[PDB]
Amino acid sequence: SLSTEATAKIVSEFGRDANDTGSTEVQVALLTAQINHLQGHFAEHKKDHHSRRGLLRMVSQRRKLLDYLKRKDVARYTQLIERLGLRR
Amino acid sequence: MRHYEIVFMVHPDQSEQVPGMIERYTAAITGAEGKIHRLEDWGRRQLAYPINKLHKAHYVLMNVEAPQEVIDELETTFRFNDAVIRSMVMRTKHAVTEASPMVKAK
Amino acid sequence: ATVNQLVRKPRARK
Amino acid sequence: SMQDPIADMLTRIRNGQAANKAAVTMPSSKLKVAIANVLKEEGFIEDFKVEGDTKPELELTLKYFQGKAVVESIQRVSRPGLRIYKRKDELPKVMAGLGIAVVSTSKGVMTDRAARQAGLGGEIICYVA
Amino acid sequence: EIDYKDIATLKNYITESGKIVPSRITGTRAKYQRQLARAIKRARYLSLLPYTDRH
RNA sequence: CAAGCUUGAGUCUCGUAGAGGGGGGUAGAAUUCCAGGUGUAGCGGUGAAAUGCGUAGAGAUCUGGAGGAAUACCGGUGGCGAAGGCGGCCCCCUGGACGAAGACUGACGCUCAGGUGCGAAAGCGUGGGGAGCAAACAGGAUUAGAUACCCUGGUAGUCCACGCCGUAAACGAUGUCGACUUGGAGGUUGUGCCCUUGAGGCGUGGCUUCCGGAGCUAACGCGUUAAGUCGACCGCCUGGGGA
Ligand SMILES: [Mg+2]
Ligand SMILES: [Mg+2]
Ligand SMILES: [Mg+2]
Ligand SMILES: [Mg+2]
Ligand SMILES: [Mg+2]
Ligand SMILES: [Mg+2]
Ligand SMILES: [Mg+2]
Ligand SMILES: [Mg+2]
Ligand SMILES: [Mg+2]
Ligand SMILES: [Mg+2]
Ligand SMILES: [Mg+2]
Repeated sequence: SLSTEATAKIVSEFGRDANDTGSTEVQVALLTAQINHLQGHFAEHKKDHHSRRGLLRMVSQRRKLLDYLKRKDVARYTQLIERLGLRR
Repeated sequence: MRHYEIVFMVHPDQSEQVPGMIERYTAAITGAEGKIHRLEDWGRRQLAYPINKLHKAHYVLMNVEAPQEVIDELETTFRFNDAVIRSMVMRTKHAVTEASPMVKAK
Repeated sequence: ATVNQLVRKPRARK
Repeated sequence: SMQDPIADMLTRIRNGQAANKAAVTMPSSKLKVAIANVLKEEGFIEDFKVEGDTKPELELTLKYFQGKAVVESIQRVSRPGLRIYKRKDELPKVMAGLGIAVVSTSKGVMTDRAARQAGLGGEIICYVA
Repeated sequence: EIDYKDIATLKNYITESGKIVPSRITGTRAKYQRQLARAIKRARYLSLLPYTDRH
């Protein structure tokens, strides 16, 4: 996905400590920065339909993880949607 | 940061122009935080098959640890210069510092 | 074969 | 996947009974104890033990005749795709009353022979043939 | 671990006509055999081993 | 509904393998064209011949250059990918798969009618490109006729960009996922320990082929990768022809 400095910092941004890495809100941010990383790639590489499968995997993976926090605790849901720029 | 092994061979009629190209390319690398690991001059070397109607090509082997700034410019100035007839770069696994088997026998 | 398939459409009698 | 764990339990019993296995192991639960303890009290199996509390592992001791299968066949009847329920007088028998039908009611897991004195009905679990 | 520079190893793994000997004859491991193939293809560009016995 | 728990399903790190895709360069044979040199009566092609080429010097050989497309050997029931498929090397961007040690979220899952995208080749639109191969066609044999076969040529197309077309014997002729049930011969890919006493001994996951027991099956065969015993869900068939 990214390097070590980009991965470990965002875990420290949204996690309570360095060990808070398996939570769902971190997993949204790992996919949010990755899709934002691949914005300029697929614009130049529209004939790369095989890497688009990896892109559509992560869009579908982020949608399923947003559905878990929304159905359980909407207070943490309303924080992260505007903090990363979701809901369009 | 990537670890590159850069192989470039020099036209044999300009074999004295080789130490000029060694230290001009090095100053652009080390200024942008680029390390260096191996710099071995081999002299003339017999070819397995002729290339560009020539024989006895000059061989210089390199190892450059540097970011992706040098990978844009250095391969273009190889194609811009007529002295370098073959240019070849490759990505390695680690920063390595070890003499070639050409130097260990010669 | 599945009972849940027959919820959508039963067996078509000729 | 493992969505019907009772049907997964019946799969692990029927295989090792036919393949001459001495003992089998399986992940435990509350309902799997409430079925194997009834089969222990109905002469089909021998003994069961529990192992582990954070990963409950159930074990069953097999039973043979001369190296022959005691439980010849067992049939899952109700399932998560189709639920089966009967009343106190519509309780089906297995082999005209030879085999037992495991029916769980509000008074615990019992047989249809034991449901006559109880007078209840509910969910059919398996035909112990 | 394997490398293209030691041509004395590569001379034992080729023919007189520059053909790459497969792992059936030499009996080497299949992990190195893919690596020895690309190591010759590095050396084939650098004019260290001949292509054919024609030239 | 409420509070949970961790084996399901996920997240991080350290790693390893690979023709995974896209983009940009680059190499050397071979084919054909063209230039030059030496050189002479046939070259070419088939079962046999002819059309065709060549004394303006063919063919053959050597030097030099141009363009085009494909990547010998490696290379193998070998690897990768959801599949069709994917193969010179190198760089850049990027995808999934798998293993080890733990840490962490706490069922976040499975499945899918409409919908959505990919999807061999032929062919279609616009603009390039052009060696070789090659529908239609030209010509010569064959023949009763040759329309086909065979041979000498040859356009569309094969190539690239930009779209559209969405069908195949698109086949493992087996939809996906999970749980279990004796085993071998191997391959590939790792990892843990061991007089390291050798690239070995002992284990142990991922992937894959051939045998084969019980069991199943109409037979063929399948047989821990099931077509064995079961669950979750979906598609599809109802005599042949019409179609
Ligand atoms: Mg990766
Ligand atoms: Mg050529
Ligand atoms: Mg916890
Ligand atoms: Mg047309
Ligand atoms: Mg023809
Ligand atoms: Mg066209
Ligand atoms: Mg069809
Ligand atoms: Mg077959
Ligand atoms: Mg048998
Ligand atoms: Mg078999
Ligand atoms: Mg009909």
